Amino acid sequence: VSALERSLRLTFMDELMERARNRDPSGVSEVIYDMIAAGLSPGPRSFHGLVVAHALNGDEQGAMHSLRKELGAGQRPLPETMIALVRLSGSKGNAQRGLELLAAMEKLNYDIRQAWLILVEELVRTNHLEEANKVFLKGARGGMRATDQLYDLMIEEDCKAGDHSNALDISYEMEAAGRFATTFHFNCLLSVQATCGIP
Amino acid sequence: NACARGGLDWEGLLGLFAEMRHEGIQPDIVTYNTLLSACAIRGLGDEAEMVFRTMNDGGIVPDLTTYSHLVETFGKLGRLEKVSDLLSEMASGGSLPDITSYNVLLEAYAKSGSIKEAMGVFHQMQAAGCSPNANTYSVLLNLFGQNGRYDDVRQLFLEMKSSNTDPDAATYNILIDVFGEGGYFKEVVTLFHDMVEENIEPDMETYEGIIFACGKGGLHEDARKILQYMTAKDVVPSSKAYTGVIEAFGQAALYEEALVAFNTMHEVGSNPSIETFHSLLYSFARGGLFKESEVILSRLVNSGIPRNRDTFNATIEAYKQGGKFEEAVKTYVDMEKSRCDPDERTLEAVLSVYSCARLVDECREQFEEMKASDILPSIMCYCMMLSVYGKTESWDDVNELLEEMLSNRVSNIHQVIGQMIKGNYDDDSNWQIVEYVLDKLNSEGCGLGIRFYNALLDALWWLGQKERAARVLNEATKRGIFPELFRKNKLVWSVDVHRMSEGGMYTALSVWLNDLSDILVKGQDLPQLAVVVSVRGQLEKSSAARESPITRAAFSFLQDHVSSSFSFTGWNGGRIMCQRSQLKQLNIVALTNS
Repeated sequence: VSALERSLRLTFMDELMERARNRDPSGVSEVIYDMIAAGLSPGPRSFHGLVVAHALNGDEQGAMHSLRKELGAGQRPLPETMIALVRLSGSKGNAQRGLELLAAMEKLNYDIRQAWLILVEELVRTNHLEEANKVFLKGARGGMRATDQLYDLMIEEDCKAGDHSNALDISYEMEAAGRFATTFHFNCLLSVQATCGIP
Repeated sequence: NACARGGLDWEGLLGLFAEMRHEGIQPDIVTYNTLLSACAIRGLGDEAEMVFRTMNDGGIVPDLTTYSHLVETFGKLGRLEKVSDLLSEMASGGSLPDITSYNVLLEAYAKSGSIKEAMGVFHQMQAAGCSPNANTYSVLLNLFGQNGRYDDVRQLFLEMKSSNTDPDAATYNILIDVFGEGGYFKEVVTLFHDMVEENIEPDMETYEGIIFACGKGGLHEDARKILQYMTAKDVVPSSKAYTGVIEAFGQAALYEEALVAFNTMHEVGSNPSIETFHSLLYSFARGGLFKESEVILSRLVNSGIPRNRDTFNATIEAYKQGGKFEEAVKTYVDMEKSRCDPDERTLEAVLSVYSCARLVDECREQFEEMKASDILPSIMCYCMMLSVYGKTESWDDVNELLEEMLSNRVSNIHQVIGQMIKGNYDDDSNWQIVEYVLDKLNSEGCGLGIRFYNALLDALWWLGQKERAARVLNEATKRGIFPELFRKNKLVWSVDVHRMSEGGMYTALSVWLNDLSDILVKGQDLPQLAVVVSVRGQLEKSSAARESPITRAAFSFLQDHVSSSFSFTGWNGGRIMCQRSQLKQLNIVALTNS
């Protein structure tokens, strides 16, 4: 890399990252074609700015299309780039797409534990508790150990919704991982058991 | 039906029916359906008239088969106008005919090509007081569309829209097809935009029709919105629908987005067809990406697809634009070994090879054989002859060929274009005729337009009409030709000449250089870079791109026009750049007609 190439990349990436943060996917596309005109090859961090710009404007189809451009260009997406797509999929309740992207991260040899945690909290936050349980159990049964805060979140939200079957499944997996249930978790299950008519 | 199939005479069936009526059992339309059927078989016009007249006196409502048999028996004798009289007679008899009868009568008239008769039938429908249905309108639009009356279909489409009759989807497919075949691609998208507001759900036929219009006309933005609309409605686009999107991107030299759509086809299971492997080959051929063309060729052999003639044409065109002259003629040499049948474009494909590498005697042998079979070679081959004669300064042959185009009593396009080359049509009022031809040619899409303008600018530049070539290029850009030619933002000032001929490239650089000095005179800021994109593909990441004929031609052209201000790039073989600091130390090119 020469000094001239480094100087141009800095000013090209200054403009690109200032439009991704501006929530302007169209402008981030113009700079990439400016890079192509100058002969610079867009790397993983240039397509990250394109994914993020679409993702920030709640655009799942454009962000997925941007990822296809990155893979089609032969570039390797950054672990943060996949996390932006996974978190976006959860915000729209698209658990199938979120699980497809997690499979890609494993294929790319990344560490999917952090991205799996993010996917579950997004589904819970956006009132997709049924989808969140399906994703959480697949990760928990697959061997991943969730965070203590997410364990307390899943048990409590299921018991507030009258879903004892999911809350008992998770608490069994929580102890198998190595986190023993406390009075708080038992009080969540009891809140539903006390209304079943069988003391 | 035993006797009718058995071959009994016509009077036997009529006489057999007379026995039905005398038996006291109430007859049925079925026998009169038969009574009109064998008349249609034997072409009896008067006999069918008395048969129909008997039922009108019989007080029974006719069905669709009565009218169909009447239409068939009269059109066989070419007396369909009598059917209207048969309808008019029953109009005064208190039995109002159904629209199904009138629609069938229009359909036969549409088959016979009768426009005035269809107009009279439509008026007779209106006076009957019955509201025409959607199938009626679809018949006239297809009938009027087949005869090239596009203004008439526009009026009739507006009429039914204002007749409180919400058009059906199949109406739009007819409208889409007639406007798409006529080159009204912006109208096709406008039709969809109207059609989505009227709360009408499109179908697979609608999506493929619009995308084909976008692909032919090179409207990639509209094509992308169609695909997103289909995905947003959980619709999996067909393999043909994607091929139209792939076509549109190649028209705009957006290879990255074209190969994404190609990649997405296998993702959705819409595997590419043979036509898809042609959209890529023609897209790559224009840019001279023979590395990507060989990938398709190496993929076609193992995919079970034999090499047709269209594949061979793209291979020659790709090698020619890529500067591989030796490999271009070898493909034409190897083409004849494998039999096949070279078409007119193949002769034009190999002619451009010899014209590009200044082969005057070889071009002569290629040209007169074009007319040796009475083919009347198109304007593109004529413009290539002016290049090879103008490159060698053979002013005798240039004037000889121009006089051939000046008369050209058969083809109007040659006469106007040949006249405008000499400068006869360079007046304000006399440039409208030239523009009239350009608009007529701006209907086969961007694919034919790029070939026409590349040859025309090559001829003008080598003939010394360099100021005329500047205005011809300015006419192409406003029509959408060469959409990638120029970029002017704060970062990059670029000119992309990888899809142009040598004469077109020189014209593009000349205009671009003159416009570059304009912003230097004033305080219009400055781009971080001024670049010339001569190679646009996988060849960039290699030393061969800097040895491409286009890259050498642009650099040689730039060397003796702005001194040593544009230098190569150390990171890309197909770029010729100028830093912002060097832009400060910079008409630059003289544009005159010989």
